This record gives sequence, C-alpha cells and structure tokens, in this order.
Amino acid sequence: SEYGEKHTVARLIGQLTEAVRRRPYTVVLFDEIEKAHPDVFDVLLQVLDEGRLTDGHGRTVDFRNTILILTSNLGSGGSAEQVLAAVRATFKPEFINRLDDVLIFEGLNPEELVRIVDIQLAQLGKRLAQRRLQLQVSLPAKRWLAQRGFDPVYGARPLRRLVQQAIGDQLAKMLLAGQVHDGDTVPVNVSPDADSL
Amino acid sequence: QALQKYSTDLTARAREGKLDPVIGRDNEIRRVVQVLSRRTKNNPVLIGEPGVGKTAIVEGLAQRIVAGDVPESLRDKTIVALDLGSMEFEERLKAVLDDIKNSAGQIITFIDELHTIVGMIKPMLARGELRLVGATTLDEYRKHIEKDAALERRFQQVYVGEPSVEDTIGILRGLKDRYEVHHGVRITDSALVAAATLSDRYITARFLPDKAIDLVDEAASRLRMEIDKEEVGPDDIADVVSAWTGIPAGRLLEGETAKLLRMEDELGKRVIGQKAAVTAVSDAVRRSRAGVSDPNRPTGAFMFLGPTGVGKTELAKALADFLFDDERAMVRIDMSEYGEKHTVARLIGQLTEAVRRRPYTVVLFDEIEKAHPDVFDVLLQVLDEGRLTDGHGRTVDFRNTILILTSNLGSGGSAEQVLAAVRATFKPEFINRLDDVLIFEGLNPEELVRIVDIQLAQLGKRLAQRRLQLQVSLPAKRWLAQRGFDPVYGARPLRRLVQQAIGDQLAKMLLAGQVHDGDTVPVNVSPDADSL
Repeated sequence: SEYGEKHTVARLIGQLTEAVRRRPYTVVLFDEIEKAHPDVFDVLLQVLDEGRLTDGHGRTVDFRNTILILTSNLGSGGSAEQVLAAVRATFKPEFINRLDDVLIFEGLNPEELVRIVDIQLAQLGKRLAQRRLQLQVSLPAKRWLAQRGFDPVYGARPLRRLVQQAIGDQLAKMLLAGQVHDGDTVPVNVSPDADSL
Repeated sequence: QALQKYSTDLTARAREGKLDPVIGRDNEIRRVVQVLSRRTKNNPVLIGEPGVGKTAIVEGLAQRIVAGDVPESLRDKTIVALDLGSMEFEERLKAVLDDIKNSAGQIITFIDELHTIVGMIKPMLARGELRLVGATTLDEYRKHIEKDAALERRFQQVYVGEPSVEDTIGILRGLKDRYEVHHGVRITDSALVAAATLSDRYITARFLPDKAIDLVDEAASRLRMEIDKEEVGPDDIADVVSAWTGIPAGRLLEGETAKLLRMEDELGKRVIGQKAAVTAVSDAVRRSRAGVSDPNRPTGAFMFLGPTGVGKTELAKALADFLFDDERAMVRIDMSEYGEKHTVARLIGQLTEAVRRRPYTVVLFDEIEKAHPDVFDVLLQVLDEGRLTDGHGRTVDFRNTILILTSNLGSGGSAEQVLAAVRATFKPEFINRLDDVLIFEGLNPEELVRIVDIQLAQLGKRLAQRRLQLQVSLPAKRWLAQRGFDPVYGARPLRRLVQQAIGDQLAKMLLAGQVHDGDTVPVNVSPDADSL
C-alpha cells in the first residue's frame, strides 16, 4: 500500500529477499496490490511461473515451495462480471494468466452471522483469563447482538465495535470502582434497550 | 493521533456549552441525518445564499449529538473540523487520510468553505469511508466546483432557504448581554425590535442575522463616542442606517397612516392634473397595506397609455420616490429592443436576478408595442400567478411588486378609437389579465402655468453650487406659458423653451464676467425676448 512511485522497488530487491533465504517455507502476503504503480507487477512477474529473482550480491533465491497470497478490493459489489471486468482494467493480461484460480468472496448472510458473536465473546472471555472473570451471556442478548449487525456494506467489522460499545464500556466502568473482583461472575441481561449488568 | 495537530474539535467545545443555541429548522437537520447515514457516497453539502445560517445547522447537529436525539448508528461520533490553511504536502495529507480511515468511521470530518479544495481524495469519497460535511455560498459553487464535474457527482446538494425576522428577534434578545459588557452601555429592547425590522426594507445586499448585528454594534460605538442618552434607542439605529447607504436623505423614516392618508395630494407636487389616474394608483397601495389584497396576485398590475408628452413616465418614477426614498432602486427594463423572437433569453436572467435579492421593487416596461408577440407569452404567467422559472430551476415569486406598463397606442383617439386599437395587437387572453386600463388626457393651458413654476424651481435647485438666486417676474412667468402651445407634443417643448430663452444668454453671461457667486440675476420682459 506504500509503493505509489516507481523507485520503491529497491527496498525489496532486500526486505523480500533476505527473509526467505533463511527459512524457505514461509507463506507470503501482499496486502492491497491495487495501489502499487504498474512497475511492481513487473518485479512480481518472474516470481510467478519461474520462482527465482536476483539482488545485488548475485544469488537466485528460489520461491519454489511457498504459498503466495494476494488480496484486493476491486469493484466491491460487482454483480457477476462488473467485479471481474474491473480486474482487466489495471492488470495486463500477461499477469492475469500467470495466476491460479481467481477467487471471489461473497458478502455475509444474517443466518451465518450469529456464530461470529459466539467467536467474539469467546475471544473476550479468553482475554479476561488474568482475572479469572467468567461472564454469563444469555441467548436473548446473544441474538440481540445479531440484529444490530446490519447494512451489508461494512461487513462484520461494525459488530466488533458494537461489542465494545455495549459490554466493554459499562464493564470497564464497573471494573475499576469496586463491585467486580477476581473469580466473580458478571452476567449480562437484556434491559429493554441496552445491555445491563 | 495526527488529527490532534491539524484540527479543532467542535464536540470538545460543545461539551462545555460554548456554542450559541440553534433554534428552528428541524427539516434540514433531519435531511442531514438522512443523507449522512446511507451506505455509499454519504457526504452532504449545504448550499444557500450567504447569511441564512449554514454553520448554525452543523453546530445544531453537534448540539443534538451531544444531547442524544439522533438514531442508534450516529451516537457518539465526534465531529473533527479539518483545515486546509494550517496544513511534504502529499505525505501530510496521506497521513491525515490514513488516520481517518484507521478508525471505524467514528469521526465525521467537516471542511468548511470547501471551494478551496480544488487548488488523491477522489477515490476515498466515492467508496464511502470519510464522512464530509461542507458549506458553500451558492455563487462560489458554480465557479469553483461545477467547473470540475468529476468531483461534484460525489456530493448531495442540500438547499437552505434564508430569510425570517421572528427568529432573529429571539437571537438579538439572546446576544444582548455580550455587547453591553464590552462597550459599557445599556441596550433597550425597544430598539432591538427596530434594528431587525428596519434592516430588511433598507439594507438589501447582505443576508440575515449578521446584518442585524452590525447596526447594534455601530450604534453602541457611536454612543461611546458621544459619551467620550445613557442607553441606545430607536433613533440612533435610524442614524446609522441613514449615514450608511444614505437612506435617510430619501424619506427619513417616512412610514405610517399619516403618510398614506395624504398620497393623492402628496404626489401632486411632481405630477399636475391626471387626477382620475392618480386616484387609482393611490388605491392599489392603500388596499395592499390594509390587508384586503388577493394573496396570490401582484398587488397592482395596471397599464396606462395615451398621447405623448403627458407625464406617463414621470408618474411611474414619482410613486417610486416615497416608497424607497430614492428614484434609482427600481427595475427599469426597456422592451423597445425585443423586435425578434429570441431576445427572451436575456430576461429568462436580467429580470430574474434583480428581484430575488430584494422582492419589493416596482417594475417598468417601456414601449411594449415594439415587442414581437412572443414576449407577451413570457409575461402571461407573470400576471395572475406571480412566478416564472430560469435555468437553475427556481420559481421567483412576483407576489408583492407593482407592475407598470406604458404605451402610446393611437395617440389621439376620440373615445373608442384609442381603445379598439389595443384590441388589434393584444390577444384577449392578455387584456383580461390586466387591471383597469387607464387613459391619460392631454394638457389644458389652464393647468400648464404651474409646470413653469416646477421647471424654474428645478433650475433654481440646479444652481445651488453657485448660490445664484434668480428673480423671475410674473409677466415673464406667464409669457412662458403662451409659447407652450400646439397640443401634439405635450409639455416637452416647454423644457426646450426654457433652455433657449434663459439658459443661452445666462450661459454666455456666466463665463465672461459680470455674474459671480451669491449675486441675483433678475429676468425682465424685453418687448420680444427675455432680458437680464
């Protein structure tokens, strides 16, 4: 996301090189490849389908058994081919050919959005392992958190702010003023609008 | 964290009550909350003529957020007002945008006066991440932003009207205490009504509430100068609105039943005779100030015609004299130029954007005969509805102006020779929409002496620089009447007779000696001409 100009090739040709030659098995990310100027793709072109590149010292580091992974956000809501034909704009066809199966993620279903709340509350339970502070969440609140998970433009990310606005605020106030100590159980209960304690 | 260094924080100032209370306008607040909470392209723009309150809406939104009357997914999202003056440059801007996007939409940015933003934010706007609220004037918008049509597709124009007195009286009662402390003077609430009432019919160039605060401020300053009467009052407000705009000269607070009681006789000091066509013009003003008028019609739309040289243009500049205290604040268009079918476009506009500023001016239409019968079609919904349109899509209301139409058709018809000639050019769907068609008569030599008195008083007031009084005897004063003759050309050849008799020999005797300042120059009847 930082390689907007044509001369940040040199920081990886290197930061990319001398992190593989030590242990040649690590998986490699590439986050938000849209913002790179189309010169970084030229460096990436012999990474694919050959596996080797060079540097100043003259060694050909072999990418023959790592799992490359590319992320993007192009289109972001194309019907069936609106998102696919937008890829053909920026990427030259000598780069789309060298890839494997281009995968499309879908959105999220409110049927498959309940269980994310289970994962998030299990995560917050494992965060409070220092205090041994178990917390009790009832099923009406556990489905109350799903219905504010809404508006499928922003994904499941506003749910992870919803949990910290509902539970975490009043818990963080009731944690450092008394009446909550180690080993206690803090149940949550559905007040007619918000979540009580 | 980088937004700490290149921004203010309106929410932090709102949380200690340091904002003036915003009263009114539920519709615009609900509209801003509606637009700001959609999925993509969620960034409104406030647009209106200046002074009507556009910063006040955003401060009211901040008050309503800190109070908490908003819906669920707008609660506790601070409004961080950005800058572009205080803000290597592209690195700094990318740091600001990265710091905004790093949050979870918890920040509402606020670029005030965003017409400077033209001189890399373009992909961020359309995706829907950074919420942006702005405020432009209506006429810097079409110069700086509408030139750059890739940007302006990503906004939502929220129009804001303007005017109103009833809330401004409350605003002025609220802010009364602050100026009494800085200038150590008391301010009386009797004057505080007048400083907003009287600042609407006179000062029609700026917009509202800020214009009605400068009067209180400058009146307090003048009173401090005089205290170098212990409080301000309704007189010094009038003193300020006289000394600025020179409005005091014309009229000087002339308005009340006592004026409108004497209007058939006050107007006679500049128009002589024509008595049956002043008792009708003097009636569409009295019935419109009593409250009997039809609330969807112009207050008077009447057409007077007749022969030439009668006083039909002098009348329509004399009833624009005590309403406005001047004689140049009227919409004087001349339809003697619209011979062809495509000069409609210069007024549809030159007619339009001279009313929408101050919607009270009297409108002339000189010599409507020469217009091709297509301009009458434009004029047809002016009458009996009061509104027309233009390119921008606004319906300007002519509901309380006094339309005036002049003509010269026939010019000497007996009783129906002049009236049936109107029926030739005008279609009957246009004669019906008018008020009482007035006919002027000619002039009588009995009522022609006093015009010479008016003309010589005018020439006396012209020589006020030289303090040069001139003495006119009664035999010469009736000698000028008898050359006023041949009732085809009206009283216009008399105003050449005066400049051929007096003005020639006076202009010769003025620049060669023997006439100086303060002297008296009498005229005396030589057996043919006028002597000195």
